[PDB]
Amino acid sequence: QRHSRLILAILAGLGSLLTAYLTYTKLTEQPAAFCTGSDLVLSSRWAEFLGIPTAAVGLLGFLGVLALAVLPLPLVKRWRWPALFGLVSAMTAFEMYMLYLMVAVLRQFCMYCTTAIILVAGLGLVTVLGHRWLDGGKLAFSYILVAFLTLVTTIGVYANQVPPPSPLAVGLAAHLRQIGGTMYGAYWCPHCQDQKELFGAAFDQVPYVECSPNGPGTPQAQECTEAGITSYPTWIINGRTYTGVRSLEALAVASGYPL
Ligand SMILES: [Hg+2]
Ligand SMILES: [Hg+2]
Repeated sequence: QRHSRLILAILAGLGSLLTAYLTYTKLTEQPAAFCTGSDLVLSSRWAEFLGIPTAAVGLLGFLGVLALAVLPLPLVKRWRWPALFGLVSAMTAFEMYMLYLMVAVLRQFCMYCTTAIILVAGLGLVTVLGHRWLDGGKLAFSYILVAFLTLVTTIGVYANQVPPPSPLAVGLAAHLRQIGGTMYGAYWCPHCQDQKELFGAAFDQVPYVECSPNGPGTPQAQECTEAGITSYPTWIINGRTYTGVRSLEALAVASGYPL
């Protein structure tokens, strides 16, 4: 109701728990190549960061705030209320990029993902509202520092996630072009993107049939059903149908390209 850091502690609970959940989800997942048709944006790319699940990155942060909201008072007097600023600010930086992706690049809504953000959104709004240097503008800057320092790392670490496209990719793309080799799949599907990852620069050459232009759970485009496509990144290469992400390695086998 008024001036209370316990309100942080609570929101850190919910943050922690939800975050712990999706961690246990991605960790227990039974992996797949096709994605015929819990959530898709949730097990997109990005959801895995630096080794650990992004949920886990979320975890470290969320219980990291919980502890500081609760651990005080000797051992760390001066340091806890700003350390509690630096972590929440850094979470806000990360929230914004996730939110960005969600809205802008993935274009799909994820209700676990929105929750997490709303939670952090709140984690700031409360953390903002302490006595806070008789309201200094040192925040304004301090925030802009930490926010921006994070968005160079986060955006950095995500762009360094995708590996430099294989040497094979260039030829295998322009070959599949020749021998009619076609990839049927949905733009939304994490794996139709997974396959598109492996080719990279080269993918612009690869014969691609988009199957579901208008989102998930809406009629699959006509070209696809006529070729009997039932899952999402299937390959029709010379009468033979490969149902699932294949390596550049294995597509070169299936397509006659000498590896
Ligand atoms: Hg060829
Ligand atoms: Hg695709």
